[PDB]
Amino acid sequence: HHHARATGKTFRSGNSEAVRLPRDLAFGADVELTLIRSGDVLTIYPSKGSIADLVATLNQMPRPDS
Amino acid sequence: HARATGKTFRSGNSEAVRLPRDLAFGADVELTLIRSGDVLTIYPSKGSIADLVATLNQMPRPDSVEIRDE
Amino acid sequence: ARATGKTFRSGNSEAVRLPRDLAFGADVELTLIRSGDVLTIYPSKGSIADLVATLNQMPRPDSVEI
Amino acid sequence: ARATGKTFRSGNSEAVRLPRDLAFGADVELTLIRSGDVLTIYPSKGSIADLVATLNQMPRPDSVEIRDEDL
Amino acid sequence: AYVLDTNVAIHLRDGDPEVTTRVTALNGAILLSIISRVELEGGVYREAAQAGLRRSRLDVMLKVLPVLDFDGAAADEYRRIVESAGYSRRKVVDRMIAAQALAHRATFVTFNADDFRDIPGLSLLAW
Amino acid sequence: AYVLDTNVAIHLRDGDPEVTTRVTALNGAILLSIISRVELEGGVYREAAQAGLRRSRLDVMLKVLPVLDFDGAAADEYRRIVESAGYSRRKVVDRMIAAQALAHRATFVTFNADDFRDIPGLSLLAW
Amino acid sequence: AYVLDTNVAIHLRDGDPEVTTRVTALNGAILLSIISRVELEGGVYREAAQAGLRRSRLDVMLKVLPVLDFDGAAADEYRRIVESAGYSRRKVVDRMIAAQALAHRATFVTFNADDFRDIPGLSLLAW
Amino acid sequence: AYVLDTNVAIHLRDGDPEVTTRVTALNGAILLSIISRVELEGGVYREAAQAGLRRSRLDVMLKVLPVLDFDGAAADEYRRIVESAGYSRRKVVDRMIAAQALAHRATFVTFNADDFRDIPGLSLLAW
Repeated sequence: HHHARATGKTFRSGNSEAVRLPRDLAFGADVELTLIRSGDVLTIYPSKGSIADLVATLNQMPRPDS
Repeated sequence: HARATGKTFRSGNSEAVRLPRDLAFGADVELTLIRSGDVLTIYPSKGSIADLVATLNQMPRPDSVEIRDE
Repeated sequence: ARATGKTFRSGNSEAVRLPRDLAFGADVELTLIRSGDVLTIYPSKGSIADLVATLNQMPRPDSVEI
Repeated sequence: ARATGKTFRSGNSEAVRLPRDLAFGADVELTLIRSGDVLTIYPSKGSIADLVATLNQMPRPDSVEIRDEDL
Repeated sequence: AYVLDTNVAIHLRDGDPEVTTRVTALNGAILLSIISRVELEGGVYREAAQAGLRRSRLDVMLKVLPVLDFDGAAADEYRRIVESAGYSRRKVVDRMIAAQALAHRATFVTFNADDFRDIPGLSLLAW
Repeated sequence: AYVLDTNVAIHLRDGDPEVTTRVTALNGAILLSIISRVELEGGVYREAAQAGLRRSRLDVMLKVLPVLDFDGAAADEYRRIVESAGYSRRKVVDRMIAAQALAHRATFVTFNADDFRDIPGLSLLAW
Repeated sequence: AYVLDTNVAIHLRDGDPEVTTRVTALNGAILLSIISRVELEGGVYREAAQAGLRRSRLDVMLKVLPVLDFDGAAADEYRRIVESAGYSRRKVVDRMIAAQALAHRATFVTFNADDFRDIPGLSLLAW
Repeated sequence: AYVLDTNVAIHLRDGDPEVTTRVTALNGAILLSIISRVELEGGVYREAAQAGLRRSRLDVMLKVLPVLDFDGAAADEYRRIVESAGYSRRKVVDRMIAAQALAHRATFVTFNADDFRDIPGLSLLAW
């Protein structure tokens, strides 16, 4: 379902540049996304919490070193 | 390098993402898009001869250049 | 160019969409022939029977092969 | 079976009618290949017999490879 | 639908008459796990004199047989297998392929059905 | 559909009577490879004293017959031919034309069927 | 973006301090391969006493991290690795994950960089 | 635009550092004739042990360099070639490639300019 490739070009929507996401690459309107650019590569995924995290996993560590 | 949050929207009832200036690619530049599971990646296509030669140069060379067999 | 598409209906006939790169244009008379599962479409410009009859009525060269 | 005709416009695209004796039927996916003057159309989806027949027309390798993961 | 185990798909690619005759009698969708695709790609060039043939034959298979991407549902299935059967390093790859058969409610076609009897709800066809 | 091998088309251009009759007996679309057209064009000027006649007769053929261009789909089939049968310098052009027949699922009509029996999938009409 | 090798991710799960700090210093997106998730899930149930903890600490990671599925584009890259570097049984799973990094133009982060310097085009961070 | 002759493209595929540097400096579109693509495809499995490497390197070239389909316009240029220069059996393939350059008003890059000096109006870059 969400396993696809596409090609496209930048366009202008309002006073902002935008990019279209064809069906199998889109996320749906109700999902908050994180958008990170590294150099010229843009990575987009649902926002589920930053890496600083979740009490940075102060759960209780297993005894064996990994 | 730069981070943002947001939702998609409908442009021509195709889904689209707004790109702020610090995340934008500039106009008229053609992009590659790949979706795998949770991750969408978007980057400019590398279609110049210099990109091709860079890629070829990163790969092992064959042990000889073939003869053309006219 | 290559493409994939699906049959649709126009009135009392099946039809298939021809994308821009595969299209023939508006005023071109086409021949359509099916053999088994293969449909072949090309501009109507005369039959093989007409062609060979024409050739036989023109003078031939002294010998074959060239 | 043979027909003649011109194209027509449907949903912002050219299209051609396939008369009754040429039609493929409903919901059939088609491959279209245009080369020069010729457009060739045939069903996209092949049976497992189609696959095996294609494989059997091809030379087969001089050995059957061992699955390296099992070793 | 059926999912072909890697060794069955190897034997199909390499023209084993015992497998080619059997696969044609199968009804409905015949699918490959993308894990099996990885294994199949790795074998194309291993006998150099046969690389062109194996490339051609794999390419024809991949034009016809849908290949199942490995996604969250397959991993969920993998988790259920280890919970029920316990972890086994030697069986991870095999269980990834079986997990994708489970995720698509597919009959798994295999040469070694005895090695898959610990996967609950897995449908097996023994060749 | 049928694709004519170049020699069949040559015998048609120059008026071979034991070829003109069998071409009419064909019940299907008859197609010409652009590769054959190139060869036919060359043969027009091979013998200067007969170039006028050959030109007129070839123009009549090109007015009627549809021409298959040599495109990416044909080259894909050519690659597959080489993968299965191995490379052959002498038969490159042969195999390019037969690759067009394969891509357009057409029957290939030739006087030299023996040169084409190593091509998997090719429907052959031997004349 | 960054893709963690499995051992880096295992060192994130079981709370290794010298990696956790290095991972937060990353100023790019941190992606987990579905393949690493499979290996991680199996590791939960390796030793039954740590399973409760490892189950809990993995479930937190999977709540947050975005997962890269293994799809046709990654398999395409895997094929390109074998064509250039040759098949390696030991490095199959590692190459599968690196192939995902390549498809998504991401830096691969690993404790085992030497095993990955035969992959044309791969960006590597050795830790 | 430039059209690379077959031998130039072979030197590109096979990693000749002198050709590769020169090609990098050319301005505008770098193109290949589909006839050259046919020739390049035939060389991939020439040397079995190098097959996977040549496969990968040619596939990378065909992802970037547009390949010109051999069309009616190219055959028209071919006919004008033989009309003015005369028929040559040895140069049919060479002239099909040059005809595509003519049809696109492209400069033809070649090691073999001597064989294309009889083609009127051909822009040539002789290496």
